[PDB]
Amino acid sequence: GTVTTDGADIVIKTKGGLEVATTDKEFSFKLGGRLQADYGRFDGYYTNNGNTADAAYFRRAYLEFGGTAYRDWKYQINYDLSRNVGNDSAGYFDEASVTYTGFNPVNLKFGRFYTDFGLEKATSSKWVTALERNLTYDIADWVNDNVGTGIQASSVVGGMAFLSGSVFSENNNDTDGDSVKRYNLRGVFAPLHEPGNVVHLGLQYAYRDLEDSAVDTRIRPRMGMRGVSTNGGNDAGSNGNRGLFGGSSAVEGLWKDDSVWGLEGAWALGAFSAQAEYLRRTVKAERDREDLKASGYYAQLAYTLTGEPRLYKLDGAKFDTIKPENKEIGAWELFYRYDSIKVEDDNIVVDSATREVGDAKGKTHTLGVNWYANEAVKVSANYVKAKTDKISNANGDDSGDGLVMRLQYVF
Amino acid sequence: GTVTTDGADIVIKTKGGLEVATTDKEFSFKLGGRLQADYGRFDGYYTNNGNTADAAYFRRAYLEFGGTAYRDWKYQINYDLSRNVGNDSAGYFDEASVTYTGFNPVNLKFGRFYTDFGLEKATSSKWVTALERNLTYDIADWVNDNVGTGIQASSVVGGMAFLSGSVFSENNNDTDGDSVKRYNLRGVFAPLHEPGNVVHLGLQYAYRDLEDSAVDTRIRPRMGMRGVSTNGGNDAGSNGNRGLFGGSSAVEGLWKDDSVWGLEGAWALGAFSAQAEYLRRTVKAERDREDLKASGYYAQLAYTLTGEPRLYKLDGAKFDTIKPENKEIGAWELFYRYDSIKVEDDNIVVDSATREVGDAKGKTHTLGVNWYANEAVKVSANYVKAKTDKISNANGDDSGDGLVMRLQYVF
Amino acid sequence: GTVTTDGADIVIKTKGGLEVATTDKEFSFKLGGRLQADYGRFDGYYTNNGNTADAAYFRRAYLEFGGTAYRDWKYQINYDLSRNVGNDSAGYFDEASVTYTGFNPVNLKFGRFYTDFGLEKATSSKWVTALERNLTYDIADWVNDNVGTGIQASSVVGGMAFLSGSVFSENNNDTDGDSVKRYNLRGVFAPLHEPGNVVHLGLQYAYRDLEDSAVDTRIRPRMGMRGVSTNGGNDAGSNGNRGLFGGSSAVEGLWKDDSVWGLEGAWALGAFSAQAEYLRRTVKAERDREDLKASGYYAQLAYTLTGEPRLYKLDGAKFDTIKPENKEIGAWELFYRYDSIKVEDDNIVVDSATREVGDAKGKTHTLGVNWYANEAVKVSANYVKAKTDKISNANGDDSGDGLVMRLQYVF
Ligand SMILES: CCCCCCCCOCCOCCOCCOCCO
Ligand SMILES: CCCCCCCCOCCOCCOCCOCCO
Ligand SMILES: CCCCCCCCOCCOCCOCCOCCO
Ligand SMILES: CCCCCCCCOCCOCCOCCOCCO
Ligand SMILES: [Ca+2]
Ligand SMILES: [Ca+2]
Ligand SMILES: [Ca+2]
Ligand SMILES: [Cl-]
Repeated sequence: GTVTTDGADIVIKTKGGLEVATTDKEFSFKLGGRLQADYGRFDGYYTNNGNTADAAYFRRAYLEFGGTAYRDWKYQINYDLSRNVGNDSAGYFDEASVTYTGFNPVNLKFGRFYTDFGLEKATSSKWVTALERNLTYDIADWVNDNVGTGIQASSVVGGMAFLSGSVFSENNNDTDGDSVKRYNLRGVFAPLHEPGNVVHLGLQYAYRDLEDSAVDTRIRPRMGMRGVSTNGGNDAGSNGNRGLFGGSSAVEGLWKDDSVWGLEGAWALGAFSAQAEYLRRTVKAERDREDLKASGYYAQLAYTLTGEPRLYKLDGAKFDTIKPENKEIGAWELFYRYDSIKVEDDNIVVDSATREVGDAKGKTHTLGVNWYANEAVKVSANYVKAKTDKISNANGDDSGDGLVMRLQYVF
Repeated sequence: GTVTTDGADIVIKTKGGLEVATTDKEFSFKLGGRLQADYGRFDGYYTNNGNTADAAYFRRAYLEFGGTAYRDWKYQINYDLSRNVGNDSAGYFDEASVTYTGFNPVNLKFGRFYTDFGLEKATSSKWVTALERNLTYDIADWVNDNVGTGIQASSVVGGMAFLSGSVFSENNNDTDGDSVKRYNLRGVFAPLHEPGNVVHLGLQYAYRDLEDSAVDTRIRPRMGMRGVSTNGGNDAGSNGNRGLFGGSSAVEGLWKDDSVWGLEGAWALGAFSAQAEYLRRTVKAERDREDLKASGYYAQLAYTLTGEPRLYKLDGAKFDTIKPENKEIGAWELFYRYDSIKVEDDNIVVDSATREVGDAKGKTHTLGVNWYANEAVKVSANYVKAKTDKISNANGDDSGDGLVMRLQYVF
Repeated sequence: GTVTTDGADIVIKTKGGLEVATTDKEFSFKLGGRLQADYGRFDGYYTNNGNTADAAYFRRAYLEFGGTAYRDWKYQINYDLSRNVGNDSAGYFDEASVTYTGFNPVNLKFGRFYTDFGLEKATSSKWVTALERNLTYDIADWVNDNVGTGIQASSVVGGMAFLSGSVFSENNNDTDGDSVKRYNLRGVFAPLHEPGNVVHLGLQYAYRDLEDSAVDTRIRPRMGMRGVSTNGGNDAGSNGNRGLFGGSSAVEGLWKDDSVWGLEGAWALGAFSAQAEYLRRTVKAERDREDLKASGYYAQLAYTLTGEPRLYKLDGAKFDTIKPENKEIGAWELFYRYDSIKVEDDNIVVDSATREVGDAKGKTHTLGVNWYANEAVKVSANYVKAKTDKISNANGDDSGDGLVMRLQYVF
């Protein structure tokens, strides 16, 4: 039989998922998703006793529902079946947003989404080069999380720049049950913004007033290995070392406010790219207590051996996918990332078996390969070496090694 | 390329979601949903200390899958990603049902669905005029909840009336682990049943035998502000006052049975509509205990400034959507609702800090505006004023104010 | 309007769900699901006091997403909304897998799937003849569960046989946080493998090293009645007897290893089929403790009164659906299953109120009828009679009776 429509002409597409769209741009629907299956093995600092643990789990398992109605109104609902983002009271959302669009070039986004701070975070988790995002997000995780609901405005400006800003109602309350309000700004100058020709300078700022609020400020980096503690399958369990670098449990009235500044750069030329982000955080303490300070950076270099550039999008100021040219071979990509963090918490005044008085430091070397078999499937492996200072596992190790592999299917 | 089918002719449709159906009425599939993002601020009675709290949350985030097979067999599975209906044992279902239509005009529905009691409850939550349903459902929660599994028969009768009835296995057990069985009946005479031309008179009854059964009978109305306590994001937390009007926790053998009678009326002429429901509840006590009695009503006036009538459907005896006439400006609707409830629990014999001996009373005034931007998008604001008698917050407040806004997207 | 595509020609299908596929076999998407609504009533051994309990619940409520990309890469994501498989840490997955078929006839499967042990488990839960799978799986539930992540290879061999093997990272850890590794093998010789013409002989083996691991080894068969303890609705709650036949809670260091051997057969002559499985399990104990041993079998006879054979698939070595010949009548099927299990746990050295020293035994007789209304809808009733030895409920009953009905809708 035939397949017709009552309304405007429709075009349908499938690469394993589904797209249906009217040709007049008025209405559309997209059903997609991503599955990331990880297996990692790790030892030393990463585990409590320093022996090898493992983790087999889905890093992400999203079902993704998006569409357009009446040209200017869009929605996106991405739900994480692996339970690695969200919780069972707010919901396991990667995203639940509505966007208008009508004030083009200015876009207005409402709902649950990650606030815009950082190039690596802006980049789709399908296409982040490394298997895990950088260490600096571990020391300031509120700046670009989606743990709340808000409103964002964004615009490409003068065809060479991108600006975003939001107010976000966090799921942290003050003593009156009034939510902590988070403010974000991000501005990117990107005078070259094509795949294989990117020059990117970004500045970003986040602020929240913490007065009379109960907020968890414990900084507990996994140090580049997800499997020390993760949902989606299994992890190192009771032998996983997720060490406390500094900060406190959610006790009301410990802090005044929390501020983060970030500077970022990226340069892409053909198959080569370099990117780096630096951030500085200060949590101002209340009455007699000491401030919590944290800073860090990462630098990443990447090279597609098969020649294809990483996609770049000025709208969002973010990298994206690699589309393989050779349909049999696929695309092959090598990368290296260096990460370095420092946490200052002078509230820590006595030594322990795992924490020495002074600044906790962490650094990682990540070396990896991505095989893009095609636009649906990506197979990856990362070697990670961690080194810490003034923090260790219970065994006294200040270094650890890990190897993680991932099978990714997107539709 | 071409798009064809190997069965009967298919028609496809998208307005943000997806519909695929054979033109012989034999098979169909519909994927849709609804996202309701709320932000509320509220004080006085609504909070424990009387100060202003807020709540940013999804009221609902449904993914909706429905279809038809072999003409006469329908299914509908609606899942709440916002976690506001259901739980993590029974499932977060808005609906999971199978309908057989072969005995048309009689329909048979099986599974998890809300039992049919009340016009406002029968009305789709997409199209309920106010941001929250009326206070009388707070005093008789069980009469129209979906907290169980059952069988329902319903029919339009003589083109002028609607009847439904169900037996429902509640998720409440007696001492033998046998489920409380819930019985529902509803009958509506609607001699006029078209948009802008409605005369609706309804009677409804609900009964359950509670002998040796553990059932939560606590009546804890939110008093017209969802944000005092809700899933889907954040709420007033430890400062949210959800006051106990009466009733008891789930203990086996406190009660003999539970009966509810309801009367309802609705009238529409063009863009104006009025609707009202009254209910009376008695829970018969065992032993030397006193009965639990509750009664209440609401009345709602609504008017579409732009002239469009509310849709009305005789099948279900329910109001429905407003379709905007003007594609540029959309439709604008004003409404007022008055709610009034009374709870009599003579088991309460001593005063407490928030509850006086005697009948607890609550009334609200709700004033609101809906902008239907188009058939996908509705933006709303409600102002709510509450007044209680013999119940207060910890601050001794018996009045509260709230302002709540919603962005809704349906597909 | 028209419906077109910009890639290869597409065929779309709906029977309540959706399929979309390119005619060159390169890309496809399939959205489907299954809803199984059960109502059971049961007494005697099945309940703690021997009185009648009930259970109204969804046995399964899967949404099913599957597809193909670039010909050789397949995914399948099945999520259980009824909460009866998986958990809220690993996810409620029936399946989350990627299959590479490039090495055809050898298929490679990655992710979360049931390990391949047993004909009745290989059979889709849509088409399992009885409402609940056999008792032998209750005594060795790890051999074919999906509580972990792994890799499986499988192949039809020489047009007359099927072989599968896997390694599976279990969600059980040793003291180092290294997962218990499960190994499976299954081989089936099926020289006749067509509907109504089946001769099936299979051998299967499962092994896991449990050294220094914490694993729940409690054997707690429901004895043929799901309703004693289930998610998806309601169950017998505090009056549900799920008796402990033997084994221990997850204490690290109790066991050395766990081995299961299985033998199976199936025979089909037109509308008649017979199938049986036998298994034996030994959990070797550490240090001064006694081994846990379990063994059992089931035998099932099935006959389609209306004449249609059960489908059989050599790829997977499994039975499948019945496709009704009479559009009006549908298909009618009768079956009888006998199940018999024995659990030997010599660590039990003193009598209790519910358990006598010696081998715990259980046997069931299941008699049932299936009405396949059409290919989407199946209505079922099973009568179950249980008999136990050396184990009872608190009332002292060693026999129980149950009647369960199901409405199933598949799309
Ligand atoms: C101190 C300011 C805090 C404000 C935080 C608000 C976060 C709540 O976001 C929920 C979104 O719902 C808002 C509803 O308004 C929709 C308006 O849409 C109009 C589009 O043209
Ligand atoms: C000796 C009489 C025992 C029977 C007492 C039960 C009377 C009440 O019956 C209510 C049955 O509830 C039906 C619930 O079924 C819901 C599941 O729907 C799926 C149908 O297979
Ligand atoms: C192709 C990328 C790998 C990621 C796929 C996710 C599946 C994770 O499963 C973990 C595999 O565990 C197997 C480890 O077992 C160790 C012994 O292996 C012996 C195999 O004969
Ligand atoms: C034609 C197909 C070949 C079938 C061979 C399969 C044989 C394995 O079946 C497993 C069932 O074993 C049951 C053994 O239990 C013994 C029954 O004792 C009853 C004595 O009266
Ligand atoms: Ca029950
Ligand atoms: Ca709040
Ligand atoms: Ca592990
Ligand atoms: Cl879910």
